[PDB]
Amino acid sequence: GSMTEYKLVVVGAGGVGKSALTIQLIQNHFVDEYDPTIEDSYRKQVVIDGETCLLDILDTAGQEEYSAMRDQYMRTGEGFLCVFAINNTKSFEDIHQYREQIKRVKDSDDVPMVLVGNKCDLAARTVESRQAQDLARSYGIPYIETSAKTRQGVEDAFYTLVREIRQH
Amino acid sequence: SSVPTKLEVVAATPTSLLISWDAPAVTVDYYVITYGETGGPVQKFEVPGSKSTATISGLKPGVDYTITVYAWGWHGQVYYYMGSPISINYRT
Ligand SMILES: Nc1nc2c(ncn2[C@@H]2O[C@H](COP(=O)(O)OP(=O)(O)O)[C@@H](O)[C@H]2O)c(=O)[nH]1
Ligand SMILES: [Mg+2]
Repeated sequence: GSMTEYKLVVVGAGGVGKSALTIQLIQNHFVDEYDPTIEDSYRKQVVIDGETCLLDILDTAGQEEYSAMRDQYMRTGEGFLCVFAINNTKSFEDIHQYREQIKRVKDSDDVPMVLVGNKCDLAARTVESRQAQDLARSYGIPYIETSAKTRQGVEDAFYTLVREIRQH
Repeated sequence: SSVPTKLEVVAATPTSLLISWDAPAVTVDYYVITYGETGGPVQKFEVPGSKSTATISGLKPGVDYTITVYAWGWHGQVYYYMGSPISINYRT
């Protein structure tokens, strides 16, 4: 439509909280269910730095990693949240392949992207902030620690990505 | 506002520069320094946030360079460079 709209794609290993982050952002509650309904897109009008806009959150949960659908989400997306869980080391190790996939799909070394360390409400993390800080600095992108449970950092993560899209 | 502030070349040789800047009040994790010929890839390195000087070596004499300093640190839950990065132009 005519109202300013940002297409934000959430990627990351299964179980890191892509869907929980999305539902917390848009619907203001925390989901921890065995079999929830996840929408292909969630939209909401917000104000970011004085700008009224629509966010369209495209959650890639449930898609196969190399599926055409996953490719389609990456091609339509304007910016990406690359999410890992701070208590799952494998999910952090997966980040590299997601970033490289997005770069190749966009055919660009510079795609709007943020790194998100989710579940920051949890006690006993396995990925220290330092490791993620150094990774984000090497990528030249923002890093945000978030909790889909408490909402800590959640707006920061998505709004920081909008700011990256703007300056692209 | 620029972060850091007052970036300047304080000493030089035909192939090298010593740069200095003024740290902000906030805690900086690392400063990332980039430099490239103003007639355009950029080279990059970093120094810890406890330091506010750097040297740049291996430059071409008589060539204009664009030098930019980025102050990476926390702002609440967001870790990124803070404020607006500061840049100067300089020719040895
Ligand atoms: N404590 C905590 N649990 C979370 C957080 N985000 C997600 N979860 C839980 O992690 C599990 C997987 O989350 P989900 O959103 O389904 O992950 P997805 O596969 O990446 O979409 C669920 O049990 C969520 O309730 C968080 O920030 N904190
Ligand atoms: Mg899941």
